[PDB]
Amino acid sequence: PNIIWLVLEDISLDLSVYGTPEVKTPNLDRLANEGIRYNHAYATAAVSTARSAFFTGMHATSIGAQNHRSHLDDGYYLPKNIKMTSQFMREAGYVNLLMGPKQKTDFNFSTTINAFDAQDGYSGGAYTHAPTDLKLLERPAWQTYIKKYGQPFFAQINYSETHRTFIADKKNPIDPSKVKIPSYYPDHDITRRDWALYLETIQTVDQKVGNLFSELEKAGVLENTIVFIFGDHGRAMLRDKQWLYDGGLRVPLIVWGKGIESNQVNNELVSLIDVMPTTLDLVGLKVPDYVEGHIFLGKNKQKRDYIYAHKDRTDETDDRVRAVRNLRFKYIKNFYPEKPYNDFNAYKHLQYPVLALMESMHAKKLLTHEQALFFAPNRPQEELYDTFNDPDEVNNLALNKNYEEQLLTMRKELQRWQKATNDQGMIDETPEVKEYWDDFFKKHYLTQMRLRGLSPKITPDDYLIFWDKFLTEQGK
Amino acid sequence: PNIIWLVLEDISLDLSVYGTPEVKTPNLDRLANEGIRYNHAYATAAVCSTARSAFFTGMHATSIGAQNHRSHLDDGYYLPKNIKMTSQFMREAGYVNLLMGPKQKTDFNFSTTINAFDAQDGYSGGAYTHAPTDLKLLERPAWQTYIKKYSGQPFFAQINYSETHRTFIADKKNPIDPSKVKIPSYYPDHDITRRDWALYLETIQTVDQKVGNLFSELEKAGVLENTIVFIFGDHGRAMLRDKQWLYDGGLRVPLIVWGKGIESNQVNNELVSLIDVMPTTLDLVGLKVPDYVEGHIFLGKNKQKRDYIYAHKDRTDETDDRVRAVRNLRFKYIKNFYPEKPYNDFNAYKHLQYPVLALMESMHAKKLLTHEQALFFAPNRPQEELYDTFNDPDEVNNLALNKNYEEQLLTMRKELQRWQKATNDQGMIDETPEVKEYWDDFFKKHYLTQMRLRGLSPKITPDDYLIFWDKFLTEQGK
Ligand SMILES: OC[C@H]1O[C@@H](O)[C@H](O)[C@@H](O)[C@H]1O
Ligand SMILES: [Ca+2]
Ligand SMILES: [Ca+2]
Repeated sequence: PNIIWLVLEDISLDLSVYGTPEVKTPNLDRLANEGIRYNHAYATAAVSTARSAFFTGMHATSIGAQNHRSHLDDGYYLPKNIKMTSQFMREAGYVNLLMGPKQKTDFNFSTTINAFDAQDGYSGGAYTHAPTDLKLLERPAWQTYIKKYGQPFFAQINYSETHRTFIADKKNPIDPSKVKIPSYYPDHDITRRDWALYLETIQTVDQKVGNLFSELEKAGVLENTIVFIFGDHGRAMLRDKQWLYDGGLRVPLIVWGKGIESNQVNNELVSLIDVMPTTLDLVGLKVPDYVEGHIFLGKNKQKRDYIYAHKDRTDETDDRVRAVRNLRFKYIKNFYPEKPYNDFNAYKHLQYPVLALMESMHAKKLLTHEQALFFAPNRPQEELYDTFNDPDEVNNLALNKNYEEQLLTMRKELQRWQKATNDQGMIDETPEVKEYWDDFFKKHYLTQMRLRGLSPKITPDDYLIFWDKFLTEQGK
Repeated sequence: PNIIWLVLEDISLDLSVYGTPEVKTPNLDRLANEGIRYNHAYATAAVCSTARSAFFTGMHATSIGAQNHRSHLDDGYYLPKNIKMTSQFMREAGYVNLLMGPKQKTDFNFSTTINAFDAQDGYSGGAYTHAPTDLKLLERPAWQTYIKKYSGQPFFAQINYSETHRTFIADKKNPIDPSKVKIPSYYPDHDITRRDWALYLETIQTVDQKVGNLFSELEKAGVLENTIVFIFGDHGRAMLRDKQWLYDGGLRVPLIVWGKGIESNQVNNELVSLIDVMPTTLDLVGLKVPDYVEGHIFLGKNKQKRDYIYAHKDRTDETDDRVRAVRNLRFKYIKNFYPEKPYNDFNAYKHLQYPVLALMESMHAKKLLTHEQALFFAPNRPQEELYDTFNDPDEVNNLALNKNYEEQLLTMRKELQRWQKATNDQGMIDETPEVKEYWDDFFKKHYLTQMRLRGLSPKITPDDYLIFWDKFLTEQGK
């Protein structure tokens, strides 16, 4: 059986098959309907940390890759006991292909063995989405596989969508007045225009996914292939990506193809570190005891009580956050409660129009209570949400005595997990490394800003003048 | 006769002898009364390098290509061979030239192939730290060299103090009450403004004590009887609408002449530009002033009166601009060549060292500025500004659109164009992208760096910055 991991960038449960208004995702909805659709799939982090984790079946904090980005060129290697997905598939006789327009691995470590056997051939900043005519199968990775090999393939296929910059879809343009907006962003034309383009970027990648499956079926390789389709983490919106709310962690996960019964919906807890062990099992390999991920499909399935996630340094922004989630409750511990949520991060300021919208509205005291939570000068050390009653996780139960028992249960589960995994995010990075990235990113802001002809100290209201023009040029 | 140029940094007419309440400047007041005090001396620019390149040569910086603060530090651009430094004239006359005072900087926007000074004590960007008033300038290597190797010759000494550049320093012998300082109308009548202002005045008192110490040293050295001293600031005070700008706050400076042959109790109300100090010094020592020199001789038998003073503002650090001013005894004309740029164009120096800039950004957002204070915060500028400094000394009522002053407006506008043609104003020629992008990055870096060092976001809101500024000021002592 061939294996495909089709990885989408920065996307929440915003497909039409997941109940999202307005967006057209016919190809992905059809794959979901023809296989198993997972409603409770969670990444283990919300930015390199998500992909270092799911390529190894280990939380990035367990292998020292918690810091986005880190260990790029300092002689830090994967510990000998930790094998990459493709080392396992190689043993089983697979040839490993790196495909898709991206061509990146985003590991927070180096390797001494190749992650893939063939690829098309640093990925920071804003992405530009190429046209939907990309013939992925006529690129060097797939060309190499067909001409030099028998053997089955394991193929990771990375799409650039739905990363910023968002791209308009004029075949089926979206009405900003009709999209569904989480309660923690302002119901404002700036928000809805940015959000319409996010969903049009999902429509764009849906077309490309349709085009890929038409290429594969004309290859004759679909009959003996299982495809995992999943986001690496939630959508590129202000309180989603980087953070440990469901907007940042919950991702689409569809399992499709060889032997997979159709029209199934799964509501069990799945963490993205579960994809490697499940792939191993599907290919008839034993999962070594060290792997933290669970097998989630088939006779060897192993159910989860909880999923876990971390937030440590992101770009220049230093933080220390951990999450624990069962089916109902989200528990979040901020280890640095004195740091604001809105701690300076060039990426967010540079690419997110809604951040300027909310700093403008916050200064005028125009935010709702839910929207202003993110703009407090400090954080409570613990957050607890009843996601059944509060899916937008805006009502923190952690000081509510009515939930203290659940609070203590998950607090203690966090400690056990950290002890059991020897959480490396609990050790400080060196000053050298922190100051390097501070210098890397604080410069990134002032220059990309000056390039836009803007002052680094630009007021939110002036930035908003620029963003309204940015969005119009985008086409919304 | 010996000549001293005693140069104070960043100071307006904020001495007690000029009428400033609360500040105590007895030493500088005594010298004023014992000499000639000038009420209408103007720098040709409002930052250090362009004002100092100007007065050390007697030429407007725009006339010699030195108009961009900072420029030409290391590019093989030298002074035109026809333009001599003050010390080249002194040397011909037989002076030895000495660079004294805690500074030890020349701040030229050009390199030289001949040393500006014969002896010195041994880049002056950022914030300064004012040393204690126990400085013994004559025990430092420039004066020690002079007396050891150059006895028999008169000296020309330029004595640069660090005051009253930021960072301001408290004076605990005579601390100033912030509720009693006089604040111009274009700054908010606020506790932040007044505390920053008291510290500024207390810095004047600190350098005043140092001037009395220098003159007590000089008297003991037995050299004062054969010396003429020019005491002048290089440009006006380090406040938001003063330094860098062509209003009277950034251009008008104390000027005192004192010493041999200078009769006391004299007050002078004639227009004087700092490019006048060189030729007047040359004439005081018996040198003819070459015809090329733009400065006027303002003292003695060869006094040549001024109809106008001029001033320029081109690039200042990273902030590109192009402004010219013309002033007679009454009217100020100012032409903004880039009227689409705001006054508050980003300048890392201002945002980093000026608490009132954050104050006013916060009050502007809340619509708390008065009309006068809010003028600086417009999104663009009128191309011409005209002020009747007799009726409007704070220069806040722009008459350029008033029909009743069109005759004056066009007179001064034509005079500017005349001057630029006459002097071949080098600031009308754009700098290369390489230069502008070197400095934009040098200073854009500085800002984020110092903010992060301070523990602040480079995007910090004005109100959050005010919390920091309140602690900064308290830690300063006010
Ligand atoms: O950081 C650069 C700054 O350095 C100061 O010392 C100077 O007086 C300012 O005008 C500005 O150039
Ligand atoms: Ca991603
Ligand atoms: Ca100065």
